[PDB]
Amino acid sequence: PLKLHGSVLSTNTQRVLATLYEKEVEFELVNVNLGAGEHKQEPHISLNPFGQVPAAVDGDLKLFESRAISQYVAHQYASKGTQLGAAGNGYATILVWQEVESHQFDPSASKLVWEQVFKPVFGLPTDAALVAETEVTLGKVLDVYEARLSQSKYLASDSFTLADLHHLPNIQALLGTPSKKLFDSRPHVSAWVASITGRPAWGKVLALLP
Amino acid sequence: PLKLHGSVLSTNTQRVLATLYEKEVEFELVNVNLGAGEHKQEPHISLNPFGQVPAAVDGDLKLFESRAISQYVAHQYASKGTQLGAAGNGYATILVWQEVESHQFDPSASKLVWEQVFKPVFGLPTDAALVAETEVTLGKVLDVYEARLSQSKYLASDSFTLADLHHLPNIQALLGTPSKKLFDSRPHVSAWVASITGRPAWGKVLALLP
Ligand SMILES: N[C@@H](CCC(=O)N[C@@H](CS)C(=O)NCC(=O)O)C(=O)O
Ligand SMILES: N[C@@H](CCC(=O)N[C@@H](CS)C(=O)NCC(=O)O)C(=O)O
Ligand SMILES: [Mg+2]
Ligand SMILES: [Mg+2]
Repeated sequence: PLKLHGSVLSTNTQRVLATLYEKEVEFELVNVNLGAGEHKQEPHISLNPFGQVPAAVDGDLKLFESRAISQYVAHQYASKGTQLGAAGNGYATILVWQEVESHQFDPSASKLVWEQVFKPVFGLPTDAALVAETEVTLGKVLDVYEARLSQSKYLASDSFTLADLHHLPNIQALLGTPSKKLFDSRPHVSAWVASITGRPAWGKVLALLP
Repeated sequence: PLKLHGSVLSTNTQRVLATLYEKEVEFELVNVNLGAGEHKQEPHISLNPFGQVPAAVDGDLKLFESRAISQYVAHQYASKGTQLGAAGNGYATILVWQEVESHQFDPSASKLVWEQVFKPVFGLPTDAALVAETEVTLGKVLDVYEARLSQSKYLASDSFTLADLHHLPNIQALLGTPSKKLFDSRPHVSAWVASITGRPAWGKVLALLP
């Protein structure tokens, strides 16, 4: 089986878990104790040299960066499970919205999740000033999404693709925060969020969040 | 021909130009006047709804995000020009180092380029403190690169790939700044920078910069 080295409470690990479940790929989770700094020790730093989770080993291949592992699973196991790709030249528009997720959505979203979800469990107060200004940026991104999702059922096409999937971990995390209002207030975004978070493969990830 | 809507002074536009020249794809530049704010006007905001450059139109396909356009060009025109992919499972490691470029390198490299190259052009001041701090961050990234490039001639394989190519615009821009020392002091990184910036396709990009 594919071996996924990370943590169930890591959003970036969650991203890969989602793909693995969509693609029905056999795998085992190898736990990395983040509090203990294992992600900064050996062997984990031999699998991800930046000292981050997740990494993965599949046969003779070792991989890191969640979106790379995700895309690798979706290609390598394409014939199994959910079809996360598109026909013909549709792949190009999946690339576009994958890169929107990486470069437009994620910087703001991740920061919001750090400030509101992770920092509190470590006893650190949320930087509300940073949250406010970061929500401005994210609202502007989601206004673009609201327009897109008025024309297309999902971001890259009228079907669920990896472009949508890569959004799941931070969108889920934000639903548990006052940033949920950014999603609720945009009616196509809201329904799209309901659609992606309601998927069975994502429910399997959520099962793993105590 | 492919229409590339952007500016040669834009690093993200340069990233696409590099792939277009490597792949020997006929294209025409459609200049977008950033100083006049055309990237925030129609029709450009119908091509890139985030009001950024570049965007591209290839026949009936419209695309934005430089790395999406770039990877589209490399796949769609794979048989032409330089081979930017790898055989077998090698694609997976290309994805890894593409994502490293997007998530590990680009944030601090882009910030250094903004502070030292773009602000001076404008009427904004170079924040020396933030430059120092951000050089610490980039230096640590490039320490990982040095280790990688000690084992592999290029980042994803022993051959030039899109993972390398996507670094060109910000690396070139930093060579014209004192951040050049971060590359000069790391010998495998230095030779790799020499190897990629010395390519004919990159020279064709630089030829467009007055
Ligand atoms: N861009 C990477 C980021 C991975 C990442 O930041 N993971 C977090 C856990 S969610 C981590 O390991 N943080 C520890 C650190 O940065 O030192 C990916 O997508 O895999
Ligand atoms: N992630 C995007 C970034 C594009 C980008 O930021 N372009 C700059 C010029 S290099 C821009 O258009 N700036 C105007 C703005 O952000 O308002 C890409 O790779 O294409
Ligand atoms: Mg509607
Ligand atoms: Mg050596």
